Amino acid sequence: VAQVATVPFRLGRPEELPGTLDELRAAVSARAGEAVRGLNRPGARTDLAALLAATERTRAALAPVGAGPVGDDPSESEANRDNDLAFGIVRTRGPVAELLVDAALAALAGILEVAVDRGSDLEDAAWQRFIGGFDALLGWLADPHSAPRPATVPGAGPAGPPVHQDALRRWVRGHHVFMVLAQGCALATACLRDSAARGDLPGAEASAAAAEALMRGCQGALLYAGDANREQYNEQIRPTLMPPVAPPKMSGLHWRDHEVLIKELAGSRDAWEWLSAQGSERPATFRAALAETYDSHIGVCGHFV
Ligand code: HEC
Repeated sequence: VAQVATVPFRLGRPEELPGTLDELRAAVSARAGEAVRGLNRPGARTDLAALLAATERTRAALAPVGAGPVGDDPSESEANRDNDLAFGIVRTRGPVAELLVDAALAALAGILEVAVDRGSDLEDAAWQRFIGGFDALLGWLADPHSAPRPATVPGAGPAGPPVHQDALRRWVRGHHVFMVLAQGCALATACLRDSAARGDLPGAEASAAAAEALMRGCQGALLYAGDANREQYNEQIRPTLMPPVAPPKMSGLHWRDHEVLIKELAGSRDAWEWLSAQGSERPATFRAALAETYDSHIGVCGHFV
């Protein structure tokens, strides 16, 4: 795993994520705002290489917040740990939402490193959706009471000649993006539920806008991982004399960030209907995004056809 992605990939415990807009703003908006400003600095968006350099410069300029590994976590099953280990994930002590900002910037850099060198085979609209998911996450975290504004995403060159195990690199780095987006969407959905419960219609609307933008980013990430997985299957046609090692795979049951996201989404049904009744257009477009993300599990998740 260390030969295919920068690890440890440090992430907080998703069970600790804030659950209200005011709590989220207090926890992360300062640091997210710094991240957004770094990624939108003069020259950062001229081309993909500039965005990569801006991402690494932004990461370096941020105050470190981690306090080392969580270590012994009574809430973490062995199967949770195995799921994390398979992708080089280390659950890290510290402010969970600030660690999410760090993880988002690191996952972005991981994606851009490969794309700057080897291009991408993704359709330009999928590339825009995928990378745009980072702008949605960080822009929303910078000001959770407002919908986030989309930004320019430089295009990726056409895919170059295959290098050994590049598909595995994209597979693993893509899953690092999954974990960031799952936490982000869990945050947005929790804030939607809380705002609706408290009758905060503007807060529900902003949270729903974030949830949909993050859901579209997740769909783009699933397309990116599906492209990597298909290439992986082709590299697997060769029989090997050494024991054949399967690519790492997420469990579903034992992937904590996804479990937290799904539980939030389940409890949000009434908030989505209430937004509809209050004149929002977000429920209908979120429903479309949700359907597309679900269908795009096919060819990525081992528990789908
Ligand atoms: C395989 C492990 C994956 C990975 C790589 C992703 N998810 Fe997804 N997901 C998975 C399963 C087994 C299910 C269905 C569980 C069941 O059958 O009961 C889902 C479903 C979802 C849904 C729908 C939830 C709902 O309808 O309430 C969503 C929204 C979802 N998953 C999100 C999601 C995202 C955003 C992912 C990448 C960032 C992602 N999943 C990956 C299993 C898997």
